[PDB]
Parts: sequence; structure tokens; C-alpha cells
Amino acid sequence: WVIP
Amino acid sequence: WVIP
Amino acid sequence: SCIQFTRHASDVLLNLNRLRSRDILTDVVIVVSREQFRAHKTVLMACSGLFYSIFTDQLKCNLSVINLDPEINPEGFCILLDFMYTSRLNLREGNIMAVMATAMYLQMEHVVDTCRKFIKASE
Amino acid sequence: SCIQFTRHASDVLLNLNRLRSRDILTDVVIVVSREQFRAHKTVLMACSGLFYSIFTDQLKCNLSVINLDPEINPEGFCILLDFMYTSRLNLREGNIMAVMATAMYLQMEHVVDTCRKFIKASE
Ligand SMILES: N#Cc1cnn2c(Nc3ccc4c(c3)CC(=O)N4)cc(Cl)nc12
Ligand SMILES: N#Cc1cnn2c(Nc3ccc4c(c3)CC(=O)N4)cc(Cl)nc12
Ligand SMILES: [Cl-]
Ligand SMILES: [Cl-]
Repeated sequence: WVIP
Repeated sequence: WVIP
Repeated sequence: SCIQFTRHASDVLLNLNRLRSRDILTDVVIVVSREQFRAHKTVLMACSGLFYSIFTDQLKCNLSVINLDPEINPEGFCILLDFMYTSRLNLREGNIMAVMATAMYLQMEHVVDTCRKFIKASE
Repeated sequence: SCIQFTRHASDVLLNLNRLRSRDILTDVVIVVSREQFRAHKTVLMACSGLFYSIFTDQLKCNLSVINLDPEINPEGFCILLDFMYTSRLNLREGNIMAVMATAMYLQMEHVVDTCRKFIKASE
């Protein structure tokens, strides 16, 4: 999971 | 396009 | 010896979400209490262990309407349906419990994982 | 303020290809001369300008069989259909002309681009  |  | 186009999977998913927004080729309505959500069975199966089981069933595969458990929160479902079609999860303090419970019911293990990690960080 | 799961689009596409391999929820047969290819209309539209136009048409959207132009090479189509469902393109010296011609007909601009670049390098 990432900060887009 | 890339070499997978 | 294949070559691969990096953005292809993302581009496909973007067009599947465009089809959903325009209601093109949607083949099911998911009923969550008083709310209705139109979707494509193939996308639902690709994202959810629950829908994969439902739509591989020789009788349920032909249903145009699926009713979820009355304990399922419509907003939680909406957030997860948006995630299915975009890879983006609108996870907030006010919705995390509903999102995690809906993700457990829908058998969306990666979403459950992250909900667990975000809750653990706040305790 | 969304979070994003990097592998989600690839995971969706992998499951759509599994559905195609098992012939689950396929809703169209594409006829290319003597050969037949089963697929999902939604995936075809998401990948191809030609299929996007065909399946948004108020009459063609309901057809279970689509016949392509007799000049279309079945192997070229097969390679492009595999690409649609996997992001992988089996581009070879012996098939590049057929792949590029099929990609032009199907309006798959990124595939046409690369075919043009690979041909230019050999001349
Ligand atoms: N054919 C087919 C096919 C269509 N969909 N699909 C799967 N869908 C699925 C099943 C379980 C889970 C998820 C997705 C996300 C998750 O957390 N669990 C799996 C397989 Cl093995 N195959 C298929
Ligand atoms: N709704 C919808 C929807 C479903 N599919 N789809 C598009 N599919 C497409 C159209 C043209 C081209 C390609 C894909 C690959 C290419 O080279 N050209 C576009 C839009 Cl703008 N919208 C949609
Ligand atoms: Cl997930
Ligand atoms: Cl393309």
C-alpha cells in the first residue's frame, strides 16, 4: 500500500 | 514497454 | 520472450471503471440494505473471494440481483466497490471499522490487512 | 486522501485471464477466418478502440458473435488477445507484420507504436  |  | 506494457493493467482497470460509471455491460445489482450498486460480475469475482464463490455457483451465476447480509454497511460496500475498480481505498477514522468488516465478509484479504495495521497503530 | 494497493490492477487482470481460460462469463466469440476466440466484451472494449466502438453500438452490443475482416490473421489476433488479458506481447520477427496490421485494425495504439519502433530498428 502507498500514498498515490 | 519493458523486458518483464 | 514477451515484452510487457507497464501501464496496461491500470489502463484496463480505468476503462472498466468508465464502463461502470456509464452503466455499460453491468450484469448485476448488489443490494446492501436500502442501497443498490450496479457492477460487472467478472470484476467482482476478480476482487473478492465471496463474489468468486457466488458467481462460480451453477445457480447463483445467473442471478441479476444479489442481496448481502443485513449487517453489511452500504458506505463500507461503496468504498470497497470503488477500490475494486480503481485500486484506491478511501480509508478514514470514521469508516475504518465498517470497511474492515465489509472486507472480511467480501474476503478481500489485502484490504483486511491494512485495516488491521491502521487500527493497531491507533491503539 | 485515499491509499492505493500497487498490485491491485495486475491482480484483477490475472483473474480476468483465469476467467477467460476457464470460459467463465465470456459473452462473445470473435471469429477470425476459420478460428474462434471466446472473450469478455468489457475487456475487449477496455483494450481496443475497434471493440469499444462495436460494443457501444445499440445493436452490436447484443451480438454473441463478431466476425472480423477476412484480411485479419488469426495468430496476430491470438497474440493481441493474449496481450489484452496479460500486458505481455509475444512480438517476434515472424509475426511482427501480422501483429502490427491486427493492432492497427483493432485500434491498439501502444502496440502499433512499438511494432513501428521494432521494424524501424531492423531497417
Ligand atoms: N477463473 C477465475 C477467477 C476469477 N476470480 N478469481 C479469484 N478471485 C478471488 C478469490 C479469492 C480472493 C480474491 C479474489 C481477493 C482476495 O483477497 N481473496 C481467484 C481465482 Cl483462483 N480465480 C479467479
Ligand atoms: N465506458 C467505457 C469504456 C470502455 N472502454 N473504453 C475505451 N476503450 C478504448 C478506446 C480507444 C482505444 C483503447 C481503448 C486502446 C487504444 O489504443 N485506443 C475508451 C474510453 Cl474513453 N472509454 C471506454
Ligand atoms: Cl483486496
Ligand atoms: Cl495497446
